[PDB]
Parts: sequence; C-alpha cells; structure tokens
Amino acid sequence: MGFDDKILLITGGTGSFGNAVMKRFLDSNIKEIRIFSRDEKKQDDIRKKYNNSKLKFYIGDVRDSQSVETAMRDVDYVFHAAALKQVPSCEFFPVEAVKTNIIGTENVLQSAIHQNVKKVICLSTDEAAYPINAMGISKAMMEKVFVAKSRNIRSEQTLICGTRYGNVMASRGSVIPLFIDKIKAGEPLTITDPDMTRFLMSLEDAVELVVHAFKHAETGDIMVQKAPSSTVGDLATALLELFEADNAIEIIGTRHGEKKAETLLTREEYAQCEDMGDYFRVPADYEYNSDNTHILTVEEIKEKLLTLEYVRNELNDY
Amino acid sequence: MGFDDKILLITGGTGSFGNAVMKRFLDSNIKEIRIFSRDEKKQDDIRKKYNNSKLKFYIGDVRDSQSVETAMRDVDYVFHAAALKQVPSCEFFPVEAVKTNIIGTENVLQSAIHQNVKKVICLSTDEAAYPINAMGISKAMMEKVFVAKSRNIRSEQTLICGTRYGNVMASRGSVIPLFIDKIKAGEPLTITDPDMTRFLMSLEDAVELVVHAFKHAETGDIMVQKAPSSTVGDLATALLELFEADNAIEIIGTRHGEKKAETLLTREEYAQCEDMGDYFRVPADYEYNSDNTHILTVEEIKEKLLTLEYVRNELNDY
Amino acid sequence: MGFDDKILLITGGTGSFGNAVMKRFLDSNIKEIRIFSRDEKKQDDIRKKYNNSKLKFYIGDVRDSQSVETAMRDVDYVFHAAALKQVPSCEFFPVEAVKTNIIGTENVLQSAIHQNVKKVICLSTDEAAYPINAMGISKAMMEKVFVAKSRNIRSEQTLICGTRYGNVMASRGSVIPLFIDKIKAGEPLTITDPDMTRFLMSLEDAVELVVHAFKHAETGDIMVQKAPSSTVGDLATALLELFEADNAIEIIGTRHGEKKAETLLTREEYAQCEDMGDYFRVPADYEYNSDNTHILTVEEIKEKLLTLEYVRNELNDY
Amino acid sequence: MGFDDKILLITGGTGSFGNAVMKRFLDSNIKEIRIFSRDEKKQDDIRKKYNNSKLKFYIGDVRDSQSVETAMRDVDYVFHAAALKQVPSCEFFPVEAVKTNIIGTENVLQSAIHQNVKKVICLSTDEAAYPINAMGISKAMMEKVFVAKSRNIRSEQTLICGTRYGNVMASRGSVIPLFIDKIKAGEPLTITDPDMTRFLMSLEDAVELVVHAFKHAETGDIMVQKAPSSTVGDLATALLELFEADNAIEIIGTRHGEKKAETLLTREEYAQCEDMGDYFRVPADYEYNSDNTHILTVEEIKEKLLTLEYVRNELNDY
Amino acid sequence: MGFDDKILLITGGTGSFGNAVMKRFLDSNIKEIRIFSRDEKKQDDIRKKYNNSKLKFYIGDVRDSQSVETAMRDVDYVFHAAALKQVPSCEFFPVEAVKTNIIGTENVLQSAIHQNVKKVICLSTDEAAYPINAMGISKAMMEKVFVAKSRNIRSEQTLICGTRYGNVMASRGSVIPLFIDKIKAGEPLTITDPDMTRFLMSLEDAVELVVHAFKHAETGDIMVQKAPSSTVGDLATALLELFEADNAIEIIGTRHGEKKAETLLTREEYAQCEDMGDYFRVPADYEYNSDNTHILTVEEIKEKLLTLEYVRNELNDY
Amino acid sequence: MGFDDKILLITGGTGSFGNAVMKRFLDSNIKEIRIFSRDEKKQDDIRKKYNNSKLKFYIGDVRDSQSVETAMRDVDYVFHAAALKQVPSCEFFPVEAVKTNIIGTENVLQSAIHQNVKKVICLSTDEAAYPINAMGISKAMMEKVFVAKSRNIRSEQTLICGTRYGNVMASRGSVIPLFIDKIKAGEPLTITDPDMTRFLMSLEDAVELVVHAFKHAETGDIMVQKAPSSTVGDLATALLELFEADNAIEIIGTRHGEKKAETLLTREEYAQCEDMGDYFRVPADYEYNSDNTHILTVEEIKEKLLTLEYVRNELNDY
Ligand SMILES: NC(=O)c1ccc[n+]([C@@H]2O[C@H](COP(=O)([O-])OP(=O)(O)OC[C@H]3O[C@@H](n4cnc5c(N)ncnc54)[C@H](OP(=O)(O)O)[C@@H]3O)[C@@H](O)[C@H]2O)c1
Ligand SMILES: NC(=O)c1ccc[n+]([C@@H]2O[C@H](COP(=O)([O-])OP(=O)(O)OC[C@H]3O[C@@H](n4cnc5c(N)ncnc54)[C@H](OP(=O)(O)O)[C@@H]3O)[C@@H](O)[C@H]2O)c1
Repeated sequence: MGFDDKILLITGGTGSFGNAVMKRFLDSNIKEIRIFSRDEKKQDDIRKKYNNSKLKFYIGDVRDSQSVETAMRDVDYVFHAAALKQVPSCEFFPVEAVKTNIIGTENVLQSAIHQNVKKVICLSTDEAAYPINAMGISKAMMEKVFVAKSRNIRSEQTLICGTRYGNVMASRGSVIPLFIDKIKAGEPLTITDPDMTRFLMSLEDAVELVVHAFKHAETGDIMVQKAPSSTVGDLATALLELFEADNAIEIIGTRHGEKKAETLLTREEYAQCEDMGDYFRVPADYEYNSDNTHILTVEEIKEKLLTLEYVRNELNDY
Repeated sequence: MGFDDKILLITGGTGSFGNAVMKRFLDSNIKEIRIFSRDEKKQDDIRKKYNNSKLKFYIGDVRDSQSVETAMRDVDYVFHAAALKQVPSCEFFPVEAVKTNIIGTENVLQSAIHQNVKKVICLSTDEAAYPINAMGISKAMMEKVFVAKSRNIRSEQTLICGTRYGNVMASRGSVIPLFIDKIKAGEPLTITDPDMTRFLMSLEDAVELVVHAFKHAETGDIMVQKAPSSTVGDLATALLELFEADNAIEIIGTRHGEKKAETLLTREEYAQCEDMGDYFRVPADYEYNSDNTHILTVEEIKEKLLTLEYVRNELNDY
Repeated sequence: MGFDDKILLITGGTGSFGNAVMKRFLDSNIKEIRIFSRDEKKQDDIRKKYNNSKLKFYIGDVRDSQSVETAMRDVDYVFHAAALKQVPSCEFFPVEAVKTNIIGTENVLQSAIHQNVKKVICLSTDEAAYPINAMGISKAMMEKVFVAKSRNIRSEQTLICGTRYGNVMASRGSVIPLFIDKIKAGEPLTITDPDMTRFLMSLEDAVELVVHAFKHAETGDIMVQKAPSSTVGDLATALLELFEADNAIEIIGTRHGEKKAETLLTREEYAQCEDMGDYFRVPADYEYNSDNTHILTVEEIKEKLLTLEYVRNELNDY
Repeated sequence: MGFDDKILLITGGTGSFGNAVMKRFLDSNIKEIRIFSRDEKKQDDIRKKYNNSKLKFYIGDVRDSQSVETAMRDVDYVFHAAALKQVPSCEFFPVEAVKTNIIGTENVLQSAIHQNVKKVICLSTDEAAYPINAMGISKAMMEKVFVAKSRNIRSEQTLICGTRYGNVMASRGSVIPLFIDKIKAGEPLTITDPDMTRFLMSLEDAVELVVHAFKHAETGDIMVQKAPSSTVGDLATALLELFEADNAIEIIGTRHGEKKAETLLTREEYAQCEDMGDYFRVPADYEYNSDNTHILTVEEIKEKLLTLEYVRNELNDY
Repeated sequence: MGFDDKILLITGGTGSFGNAVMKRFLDSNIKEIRIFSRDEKKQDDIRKKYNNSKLKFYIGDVRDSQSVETAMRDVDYVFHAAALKQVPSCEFFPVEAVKTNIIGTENVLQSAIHQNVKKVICLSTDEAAYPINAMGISKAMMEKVFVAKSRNIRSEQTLICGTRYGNVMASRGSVIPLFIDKIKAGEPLTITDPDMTRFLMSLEDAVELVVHAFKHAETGDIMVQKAPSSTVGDLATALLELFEADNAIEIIGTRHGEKKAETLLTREEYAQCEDMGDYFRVPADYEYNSDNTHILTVEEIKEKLLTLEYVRNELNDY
Repeated sequence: MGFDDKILLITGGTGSFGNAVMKRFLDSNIKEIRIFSRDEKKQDDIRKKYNNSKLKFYIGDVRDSQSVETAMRDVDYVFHAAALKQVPSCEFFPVEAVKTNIIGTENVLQSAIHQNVKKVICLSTDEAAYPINAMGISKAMMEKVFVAKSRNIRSEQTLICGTRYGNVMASRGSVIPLFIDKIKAGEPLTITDPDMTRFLMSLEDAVELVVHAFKHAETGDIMVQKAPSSTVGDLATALLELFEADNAIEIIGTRHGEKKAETLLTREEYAQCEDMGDYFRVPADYEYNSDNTHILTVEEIKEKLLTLEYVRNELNDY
C-alpha cells in the first residue's frame, strides 16, 4: 500500500480488530498508527507487545470531541471502530449506546472533516440489518449518521463509508474457543440448533474488508464481504476431526431466542446493491444471509479453520 | 376521570394528538393542561381557539432540559409526544432525530422523575417494530430508553410506559383527505396497491389508547390497541359510496418501496404479549399486523368513516 | 441580481418573509436557497408548494450551533430572521427569547464568520427602538450583538448589518385581514383609536429593504425603509370603499396600552442617520415615526392596498 | 432585624454596595454574610478590613452554576448585585453583558430556588426604565427574567423581587469626588449642563431600599425609593460653600449625549405603581424622574452632603 | 459488617481493588455491590466469574455526571477508585488526567451528596505526597477537592474522606510477578538498586485500609495504614528461597530516576497526624516513608509473601 | 523589538505584571496590547491611566473559550498570566483553581493554536517546583498542560513555553511595603525568621524574564532567571539604613509553616537544565533555591532596592 507514509487513526483500536490491523500494517511503509481509546492498561500492553515507534497511543474517547481533535490532527485515514457492542450492555444502558455509537460517530466525523482527514471507514455489524436489539438499533442509526454526513461533504474533502461484518471465527463471540476448550477438557460439545448458521469470516477477512472499502468505496457506501457459511453442527464435526477427538456432541434444541442465521444485507439493500466480485456495495440512497450462501462441507470447514492462527496454536499444543 | 384536579403536560402538544386530548379533556375536572413546545404561532392559535384558562402554554423544547424543568414543575402526568416524525427529515438529519427523539425523551424522563411526576406515557409508532428507516430506528431506540429507565425507577415514584399506533384516519398522512379532495375535484382516485392495508384508528382511538396505558399499564410496558383493518381499495370504494360519487378508480401498481401493511407487534413481541381484551401489552423484558386482523367489508368501513368528524364535515358540505 | 450562482440561507425561513424571498428569487440565477428551521411540517408544505430543486431544507435551530454549522457550510449570504417574536410569549419566557433572539444571533454570526459567509443581514423590528417589552428588549440587544461583532470582523471577510421594519400590511399582525373578514361577515369594523398610525409596508417592501441592505449597507449599519403611513380610520374607510361595502365603523376608544404609532428611528438615531434617498442608514457608533411621515389620503391608501396580493384575492372572490 | 441568625449571600458583594451592607449588618444578629465573586484580591482586602468570622468568602461567578450552588447551599436571603454595569464595556461586549446580567440572574434564581432560599432581591438600575444602551437593555431584560420566574414559583417557597436606584452620591460615577478633587486642587469645577439633575441617594439610602424590598415587596415587585433631586449647578455651589472655597465654576454647555435626568419609573410604570409612603412599588404585570421630584435648595443640598461619610472626611482633612 | 443490607458503589471497580472488595464482601449481608465503569468486556468477565445476583453493573464514567447519577441513586457508600493512574499516560494526556482524576472526583462527590449517600472514601496514592509527576500532581489535587468539599458538607449528610496506599505486592506494578517469572524461566533476576524500598501491602491490606476509613475516618481525613517495608534485594532473596531456586541475582545499579522509597506522609502531614494504633490519620486542615519503618528480615519477608494468594499459586504449580 | 507592528494579548493583564509590560512596551513599535480579563473597573482605570489608542480591552475569562476566541483573533503573541494565585483561595476552592489555572490554560492554548498565534508564554511560580499547596499543585499541573500541548504542535505553528519566578520585590506579597510602612509609622519591624530567604526580583526583572523566553525559549521549555537572594534580616537592615531610620527590629521566631526559601528548580530539573548565561532552561522531557545562590550584603541589597521605583518614591516622600 497505499498507506505509504500516511497516518491512520483507529478508534476502538485496543481490540481484536485494532490488533489485526497493527499486525498486518505495522511493518509497512505507513508513517504512524494511532490507537485512540480510554484504557491505559490495554494501550500499555499493546505498546509492550510491539515495541514499535510508529504505534502512537492517545487517551480520550469518542464522546469527548476535545480528546478526538487531539488524536485527529494531521491524520490521513480513520477506521472508526469504537462502540458499546454487547447486547445486554446496550439493552440496559441505551443512552450510553446512543452517546457512544451514534453521537460518538458524529464527533468522529466532524473532527475528521475539520482536520481534512481523507477517508473515514465506520465499522458496523450484521445486526444493523434487522435491528432488533438496542445494540443493533444504535448501529443502524450510526449508519444513517455517516450516510447523512456523506451527502453534505464532498468526497475529495473527506470520503465517509462503512462496512458490515458479523461473527469473526475464534473471536470473543465465536463458538470455536468454547468448542476447543471442551475438546481439551474431555467434555461434551453442547449445541442448541445444529443448523444455526454463521458466515465464515476470519480476522484477516474483516481487516481485508475495511481495506477494500478503504480502496474502493464511494462516499456513503456500505460495503460487505462475500463469504461462505457453515452450520454449527458441521463446524463441531470439523473441529473434532481436526483434533482427532471423539467427544460426545450433545444436541439440546434451540435456546428460545438465539440468532439462527446472520443477515448482512436486507431484501431492500440486496435489491439495491452492486455486486463487485468479492463484495456487495450498497450506495447511499431476496436478502443476503448465512443460510443462502455457499454452505461448506465438513472438509472445506476444516480448510478454513486451519487458516486460523488461534486454531493452529490449539492444534500444536494438544 | 381520574384527571380530576391534576396537571397534565403534553410535549408535542400543538399537534393533532394534543388537540384531541384537549377536546376530550378540557371541559373535565382536570386542573390544567400544559402545552409544551417551541412554536408560539400554533400555541397562540390554540389559545385563541379554546379561550380556556386551564390551557397553559410553555415555550421550550425537549432538547433543552432547562426549558423542560420549568414546564414540569408540579406536573402529575406527562403524555410525551414531541418528536421529529417524518421519514425524509429523519433520513436527512438523523442526528437531529437522535437529539429530539432519543435524547429529548431521556431529558423528559429525567425531568419528570426529578419533579416526582406520577406517570409518563411515551408515544411511539408502528414503525418502531421493524425499524427500517431513520425515523423508525430513532423511535425503537426511544422505546429502549424509557424501557431502560423504567427498570431503575420505582413505579410508585414515576411510572414510565409507552404506546404504539400507526396511521390515524383523516390525519396528515392519511389517504382519506386526498381521496375526498379528488371526489370534490371530479378527479380520479389513484391507488398504487389496492390490497395494501392499514389498521383503522381514528383520533379518538389513539387518545383512548394513551388513556388506557395511563390507567392500566405497568412501568416498562408497551401498549397497543386492537383494531380492525381495511385494504385501501375497500376504503376508496366506501368513500365513493358515502359521497354517492362515481369517480374513476385508477389502479396503478405498487410504488416500489411503499408500506404494504402496518406491524404493531413483532413475532417476538406478540409471542411475549398479554392479551388484555381490547389491547395487547408487551411487558419490559406470528406477528400482529394489518393483514392478519379482522379486515372490514366496504359496509363496515363506511360505518367507521362516519364516526369521523372530518368525514362528517366533508359529507355535509358536499 | 447579483444572487447569480450564490447560496443564500434564511433562518426563520418558513415564514411570511422566507416565503416572499422565495417567490421573488427562486426563479432567478441563484444556485440555492436553504431554509433553516425546526419545523418539518412547514418545510414539507413549502417543499410541496414550490417543487423546486434549488430549495434546500435544513433541520436545526439557532440555539444549536452544530445544526447551524451544517446549514452554513458553503453559504454566501444569510438573511437572519429566526426569532421568538410575539410579545406575550417573550414576556412569559424571556429566557427563551434571550436564548433564541440574542444568543441564537451570536451563534449565527459565529458560524457564518467561520464559514467565510460574505454577508449577514439580521432582521429587526421597530420595537427595538424604544424597547418597552421583552420581545423589543431582546431585539434591541440582538442589534447590539451584531453591531459589536461587526466591529471586530473585517468587512471583506463577513459584512454584518441589519434592518428594521414594523407592521407588514395583511400579514399575521395586520388589521387588514380582520377588517376584510368583518366586511365579508356583514359585521361592524371595530376601531379603538382611529388616528393610531402604522407605516405602510407590504411584504415586497420588506423583502426590498433586506435586499437594499444586502447591496448597500456597510458593516454595523442598521437600515430602514422610508415609507408613508396612514391612520387606521383612513384605512378602514379605504377598504369599505374598495369592497363597495357599507358596514358600520364602531369607534370604541383606546384600549389602554396599545401602540399608537410606529417608531423606526429614535431622536438619537435619526440625529445620526444618513438619508440615502429611499432609506435611512444608522452607522455603527426629532424621531422617525408613523405620525411624522407622509400620511396618506383615503385615495392613496386604496392605491397601496391594491398592490397587495392578499387584497386583490379577497376583492375578486367577493 | 430580622436577619437574626440567618445567612445572607451577596453576589457582586465586593463592591460599594456589598461593603455598605457589611458595615450596617456585620455587627448584628445575622449568622453569616457570604461574599460571592471571582476576585480573590478584593475578597482578601475585605477579609483583612473587617477581621470578622461571620464574613464568609466564596470564589465563583454567576455564569457558573456549579460555583453558585456551592455558595447558595443553606442560604436564607440573596441580594443579587453581580453585573457588568459600565456602558462602554456592555456596548463592546454585549454577549458578555447578556451572559452576566441576564443568564447570570437566571442561574442565581434557579440555584436559590433549588436551595429553598427564602428571598432574592435583584438590584437594577434607573437605566432599565428607558433602555437606550446595552447595559440598560441587559438590565431591563434581567427584570423580565426575575419577574417571569416570580410568576412560576410560589412566594412561600422563594420570593423574587428587585429594586432600582440610580447615581449614588460620592460613589464611582458620582460627580462629588471629581468636584472635591478640583476644590483641593485649586482648580475650576467644570459643568456641562448646570440644570442636569440626579436623584439624591446616598449609599445608606440604597442599602435601606434593598432592605425595604427585603421586608415588604411581594414576589414580582420592582421597588423604588422616593428621593429629592438637585441640579448639578446647585450641587457645585453647595460644595464650594461647605469647603468655604471660591474656585471658578466653568459652565461649558451640554456634552452632546449626556444623561440630562434620571428616570426611575416610566409613564407606564408610574401609572401602575402603588405609592407606599417612602417608596413606589410596581407589581408584576407622567413618569417619575429627577426633574419632577422635590428639587433641593443649595442649603438643603449642604445638609444631605453632610450626612455623607466621604464628604465629612474630605471636609476635616482640608 | 456493617455493610448489612446496604448498597456500595465502586467506581473503577473492574480493577484489582474492586475484585478484592467483591471477594471479601459478596458473600456478606450487603444488599448490592455496583460496579461502575466504561468497559463492558471486563464487567461481563466479572459477571461470569461470580454469577452473583448482588453484583450490579453500570455503564458510564466519572467525567459523565448523568451516567454517575444513575449509578448513585439509592447508594449508601461509595469507594471512589476510578482514575487515570499510569505515569506516562498522565504525563502525555494531563488534561485527560485532570478531567478524570480531579473533575471526575468532583462529579462523584456532587452526585453522592445529591443522592444522600452516607459516605465516600476516595482512594489516593503515595505519589500524592511529593507530587513530582502528572499522575501524582492530579492525585494531590484530587485530595484538595474532597478535603474542600468535606468542609462544606455536614458529616451526618455525606462523610467524605480518602486513603493512600502505594505498591500492592504481586499487583500490576509489583516486582514480585516479574521475579517469579524469571525463576520459572531459569533466568537471572535483575535489580537496579537492591536497597530501594517499598512498604509491604497486600491486596487484602489495601481493602482493610479502605474499610478502616469507612468505619473510623472523620470527614476530610486522609487515612494511611502502618506497614513494614523491605528492600528489593531482601525480597529477591526471600523469593529464591521460597521457590528453593538458585537463579543469579544481577545487580545493575540505579536506573537514573526510579523511585527509591515510598512516602506515605510528608514531614508536614506526619507532624499533623494522629497515630491511631495501626493507622495514621491526617485531619483536614520527620516524614513517614518505607526507609524509616520496620524493615523486614528475609525470613519475615517470606512469611508475608506466603499470605499472598498469587504467591501460593505460583509455589504449588512449580 | 521585535514586537514591531505585532499584537500581544495578555491574559491576567490588569495586574502588576500587565502594567509592567504596558509601561515598557506601550511606547514601542508594537501595534496593540490587548488586556483580557473580567474586571471592567480595573480595565477602565488602566484605560484612563495610559490614554493610549493601542491599549485594547477585552471582557471575558479563560474558563470561557468563546470570550477567549474573540480576544485571540489576529493575535501574534500571548503572555498567559490569568490565574487564581492565592494560597487560601485555591485551598478553599480548588475546583475553581482547576477550572482557572489548568482548564483555563488549555482553553488559552487551544484558542491561540486555532488562531495561528506565533507564541504563547505561560507564567508559572516557584511554588510549582515542590507543589505543597493547592495553588502550587494547580500550577505544576498547568505546566504539564502546556508542556504536553507543546509536544503535539509544531514550533513553527505555535511555540508554547513558560517561566517561573517567585516573590517580586515591593509587589503585593513582598515584605518591603510592610517594612516601609512600619518605618514611616515609627513602628517596630517584625521578623519571624531573619535568615528566611527570597530571590531578588523586581518587576522589570520578571518582565525581562518573559521577554527572554519570548525571544529564546524552545517549545516545551520552562525558563527561569538567575538572581541573587538576601535574608529578610539583611533586607530589614538595608531599608532602615536607606531611610536613615532607627526602628527596633523585633525578631519573633518562625511562624510554624512559613516558606523558608524559594525553590526555582528542583534537583531533578536542575540536573536536566541548560545554563544559558543569565537563565536556566528546562527542556520538555542539587536544587536551585534562594539559599544556594549569591546572597547579598546589606550594601548590595541597598543598591538593588534603589533600582525599585516603589522604593524611590517612598524615599523622597519621607
Ligand atoms: N450607583 C451604582 O453603582 C448603581 C446604579 C444603578 C444600579 N446599580 C446596580 O447595583 C449593582 C451594583 O453594586 P455596586 O455599585 O457595589 O457594583 P460594583 O462596585 O460593580 O460591584 C459589583 C460586583 O459584581 C461582581 N461581579 C461582576 N461580575 C460577576 C459574576 N459573573 N459573578 C459574581 N460577581 C460578579 C464584582 O465582583 P468580582 O470582581 O469580585 O467578581 C463586583 O464587586 C449592579 O447590579 C447594578 O445594576 C448600581
Ligand atoms: N497499587 C495500585 O494500583 C495503587 C497504588 C496507589 C494508589 N492507587 C489508587 O487506587 C485506585 C486503583 O485501584 P486499582 O489498582 O484496581 O486500579 P485499576 O486496576 O486501574 O482500576 C481502576 C478502574 O478505574 C476505571 N476507570 C478509569 N477511568 C474511569 C472513568 N472515567 N470512570 C469510571 N471508571 C474509570 C477502570 O474501569 P473501566 O476501564 O472499566 O472504565 C479501572 O478498572 C486509583 O484511584 C489509584 O489512585 C492504586
């Protein structure tokens, strides 16, 4: 890239995501990666982990425009990932989700615009597509915020777009680390609905998606990566095989209310989108979900799993 | 009632709604009805229309807590109707919709709580059920706000609940005044989808719904009125007959994107609700919509229409 | 003009005034007219009335600088008309009048200055000349605000000036629509003081005044249009004659406290002003009022009245 | 009094006024006098001057509600004197005058109300009667603010009223210290208009006025003290005589724009007022001015002057 | 206790400290422990760790008074531990340290006072005693904030006090986990200054200190626990012995600038303090440091170390 | 200079300091000196004292960014002296000291940066070196604020540095005016500790120090002037001799807690500083104090004293 000599700021950068971005990009021609957040602890661990003079750490938060403006000054590109992203916590403190997810984004955009930042990519979730919960509601509203802003601001000034992705394999919310635990534990693997589906997205896929929008999105665009899926039963089988393990699979029936599949595009959006090859693009103005994609055989699932670092490390140590 | 000697504040009260509330209640035992809003013009017209010493008018807005606190002081009950409620305007200015619909409600609740207001009823829309647009998104988030607040505040202190209703017949967004215009004009009546459906709700029904929640809702409850529906074709036929008119009905096909039906309860909510007789109640935690209610014959539609003042006035004058 | 290819923003634009400005200018070489205000309803009616792609509508208010900044971006000229302008409403909510009329103007100026807007014209009232009521007090303070700002900011940067005018014939506060009603009603016309006087200003005159300041005012200037006046008795006579009507004039004596005349310039200001031909100009630092101007015969009053659209429409329909 | 065991807060208390209040009241049964302002220097001098454990000093300002709330906690009565009171400074920084004089008062009232303060007396000026300048405009608007608040708040809760007085003899703006200087200097005394008039008010009179409102005003009342006046020529003569001095009086003609007389009540207010004996009272809803009061002979002027401490000290030392 | 049926809020509760408090108190008669902070992740882990219905988690931060007020409502006692506590991060973002450590505390106090919270204990650091760095400076200023507030607020209302402690053994900043790592690693243990000293404080000691202030501090008090110390050389020897390990100790000389000892009380404070038995108390108005306490033999150090859970777990596993 | 045609703003300019700056610079080639503060009284006296069209006065305060921005517009250099500088007042209202000394400076820097001001010099105190009191604590934190800002902002943009000086001879806190009073009074001179020491700094020295930083400091630098000192006993002797007076010196012993000496540089800072000739410079990252400088004989003290205007005026008049 492309990032040659530029300065990238990542809000919410002390995450899984920020970390993936740093691995892939730190040793590039990029001039700096700034990590903007409130947690001095995590920032310190990350500092000590990379010992890199291009990692710059800024204390502040997206609800605090002052603290944003300091982080933003001289920045070329922003990946905007800060958010209150857990369902119960948005459901109990929706004002907090509003201040962080929605007003927080507004703050980021305004600050980037004022600093003449070239591009902002706002990360969103599959849960913004059929907003059912407070986290998802806040996220859908966040997308209306950047989409609205993008109309009023020339592209050549600041380009503003976003992405959606869902479950990341082996991340916090992934069932993979729970399954592998249970294998190592000599425990049964508990499935509720074995045909419940997720798109298959690793951490690198997600970073590749934001990079794609970074390169190719028009202002106002929502960008989504084409991805196969798999049932969770097929995934539990793929893992047992990988680990040459024989732990009882205990199928227990639907926990009444769980997400059956992941919707990345609604009927409405899919009807409007551009097929770009490996990505769909929804320009600023049946459904694309994990049940109606290419669903993977146990064997192909094994192949995907094996491109996962977290999975390779578990497999050696075992 | 029940409102005997009490003080009711209505935000967004310079509306259709506020006006209905005043007609029904002004000549009661209520001590005052305060009308809280920014528009001095409308407040003045309403003042001159009723010439009633119990109508008190307060200048301010829900984004301005100071101005709320003044209106709130000594208030018993609040019907919280202020909102930015039009689709394009929320879609172009979603921050504004956030500040008004979501933070604005937070302001109202906080102020009412501090003033020891007994009850707040937050009006919502059918569009909060499957939030697809920015107005609907803001509204669904508003409901998460009151529902969250209601958990943290004792009922005996302030009770906090809300209602949903959809299209009101012969109101601003109703197709009735457009149809009647076209009759009087000697014009065709243009239908896009003749089987598109709306619940049948007059203005008095809506006021009766808020009154019901006022009397019977628990804190955290969303309350919805059971109502028949009708197709728009059947409605265009009922009107032509009422007016003994013979204007060509021009059926033109779906305008690609229009709301086909009204959803008052989602699969999820309907699954959780209590049937109360004439109302469903969703307690703080397939679908109820206008296609799967009692749908009305042309003849029953005529009967409903005739309970409408706006319709009776048009019918005499013609 | 002159407005060729420029972008004009009008706060308080959903008014009588904004509407006059749009009629006169929409079909010109102007690139856009933006209408900035909180009321989505009115904005929507105006949208539907003109069906013009150059009318741009912005939701926000002058107390909210964020929402101003969005409206202001890339704007060439501002006519600043937003205000809380009714006497009782300023008298009961003077803080609200302060926030809107005075701080609101400060917000507008600051935002325009930051956006490099070329010119701001702040509309004021005859009531700022001898501020007796809260509305008038707020308005006089508003003029001190723009006048002060204009000293600190180079003209070539942003020019800042204002206008005063009083009663507009046939507008909301005009006695003309009440008189014409009474004619059509077969009712008496009630006068309190028949020699009470108003300057004679139509809506087009007012728009012409702002246009004049727009073209010719120096920064810090207050601009006022020279206008004849008439007693209200003479005006009631002119109307009866126009309508060839014979309704009893009931003269009832002064309502104790009413405005006897309109003061556009104080002794002090008139002593400082420049006579410009058709306008007086008060540069940033006996009286000019409706009793000591050219007062009109019944016959000349008829001629003025007839240049009024509102009057021409009433006269045909009758 | 009456102030027995109570706590009085004085904003703007580091003044002439605050000092007069402290002299008269410190050695009483009052429990504390709190002096609220931003200037640590003056507060320190006053501390060192009285060495009194009942003088409590609070740092903050009326624009800062936090800092007010701290000063207000447990307070019984407030004399609200903080203000930006000089003409050029309000004329150049009217926003500052607005924030201090008008919003600042709002802050004070709100804070006092919340703390259950029994009484607030807001000091105003003769210049609020025919507001011609920015200071006077801000002051008239301040009176609308307390008058409005007083309507909404029960008397038994917080009583809110104000006073007006004009020139205080021998204070900062008084011509007395300039005349006496000129006497001691062997210089001429320069008069512009010898018949220009001021009410005759000493510092003790002013404190007596606020005390009167404190005791007898209803909420919403403006209170004014009846006072004789004198021309300035008569005053220059009275002083020369007192000092048995023979300095040339140089009469130089009106400086074009100077205040000729002091208006304490407008035609409008005087028409509404209650004569209370030694005070007029304007209840919340020709003129009383220094030309139409009892005007004093040179001999009576000498008698008034001699009740002045500042005058007695000059007279001994000379 | 004592905490029987009460509600305790802990800001900064997702820490080492908050965790210690929960272990010791969760299984008591306490009615709730609320954990107030911005990090949903940590709050979620802690939720899953204790599975206790008395742990309540609140999202918000101390810079956000709204979010505090929600957490504070009905609270009996507060342990105020939220802070930006790392040296470089305060040194690079001192405004952030100010907003969090100083204004943040002000917010907490104000909110607790308004909610009638009985007691607030503000945790401070040894580094507030001779503030040399930005973190220490912010902390000393924090103590002036609570000490000032405590003067103005009756004890019986809200009692406000604080504590200081320094290094906690085996916590984040402790050298113990680095030494034990090096043992297990077969690595040398690197000492810079072997006679550099720390007070010996475990996590339980710290919790016992706050509990002590909770029970016995007067309002305005700073409370400090009496504790022995040890050199780091003696500590490295005690560990090697415990682990029956023989790793080379590499003494490397002072890193030029490191903290040689810990000062809990200055000359000034120690001169003012009350010796309470096991604690010193500094009432609201040579030095006590780790060099001039009871310094421990290698053998006594071993005994202290062994009362440490972190040390016992390492010792078994090895 | 150097100040030729430039515009200098002085916050806290109504002081001793601001006055010294005006004397030295008003009659230069400087284009304007703006004096920014809240006190209209002092600003008015200063206006009347110099009658200079280059003195511009701005009303506002450093806590109010709006009011700063107005003062800052087009400014070349800022000497930032506004502060709450007295010990008891910071000790009783530390929040106020925080808002003024620390956030206030942040405001100033931000505003200057945005206005492209070339240089800001922040005045600090010797008391920031071993912050023991709330005023000193606030001041040390202020230095961390400018030092942090200076790292993030290019020098060529805005240079940001500060100075420290201690007691100014014959200023408010100087013992000189108390001694001279006592001489003229025929009173004893009371000393507590005769060997207590202060650096010897006149008002001109201080202004020369800020000027030096103005010319030569790098961004982030703290600058301090090399100065001799004297004991207070030696100073009391020098004065008695100057005045050829024989008043009893009453030595009374240390008031337990008084400042024995002045520390301008800590061990730490002195270890880092650059000796510049007449100044030390601490670049952005045993002790220098009044006991270990060149201490002056009674005779040299007399010579210093005589370069003091305040001393020369007392000496003539006596
Ligand atoms: N003869 C007259 O002076 C006269 C005539 C007519 C009316 N009045 C009215 O009576 C009052 C004047 O009393 P005075 O003559 O003693 O006035 P003064 O000498 O100007 O004192 C007024 C005080 O206001 C304080 N102040 C200014 N802004 C403030 C803020 N934001 N917060 C807190 N304190 C503030 C100042 O204290 P710090 O600098 O310590 O903050 C000052 O000592 C004014 O309200 C005025 O309208 C006076
Ligand atoms: N040995 C020591 O650590 C030590 C030594 C001396 C003094 N102290 C004092 O004791 C306290 C430390 O306890 P600890 O060691 O457990 O600290 P910790 O591990 O840093 O935890 C402190 C907590 O503060 C929370 N926090 C930070 N900023 C916040 C804000 N604006 N609002 C709400 N919460 C916030 C964090 O929670 P979230 O990330 O979830 O918001 C964090 O878990 C500090 O106040 C410190 O001054 C500690």
